[PDB]
Amino acid sequence: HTLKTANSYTDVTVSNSTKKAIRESNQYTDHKFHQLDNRLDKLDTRVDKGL
Amino acid sequence: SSHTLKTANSYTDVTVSNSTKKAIRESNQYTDHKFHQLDNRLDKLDTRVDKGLASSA
Amino acid sequence: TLKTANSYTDVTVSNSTKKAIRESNQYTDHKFHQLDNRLDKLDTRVDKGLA
Repeated sequence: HTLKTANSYTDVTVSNSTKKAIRESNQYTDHKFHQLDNRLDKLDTRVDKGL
Repeated sequence: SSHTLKTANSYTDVTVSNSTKKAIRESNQYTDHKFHQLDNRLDKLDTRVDKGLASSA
Repeated sequence: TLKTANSYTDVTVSNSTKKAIRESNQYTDHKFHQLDNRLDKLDTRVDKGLA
């Protein structure tokens, strides 16, 4: 009985799923990081003049 | 089984989809949490700079 | 034995969930850190430019 074919479909689907998750989380992460990059750039410029 | 690879395969698709969404929800929760600690630190540095500034005479 | 295929699915999906979370969370930490090291560098500046 083709548990093998069921199990092997699972493996393929899971591993693409994992991929997807990681990339989607990291793009959210990159977005959040850029938020904060743009604040830090605007503060760093402040300090350089307030100097 | 033969063709109830279809029922197994279709259970695989349903479960994988719910899994992908959960992993993403949890990850992004953890991101927001860490972003927030950084936000809080920038807020208080921003306030410092606004005072360490206004002071002149 | 949909049951045996289905229960291999459950075991594999649940392992891939946590894997995707582990990797996301490490990318997040990595970014955090970059940002922390920028903050500490700016903090120190302000504490001296507080001359």
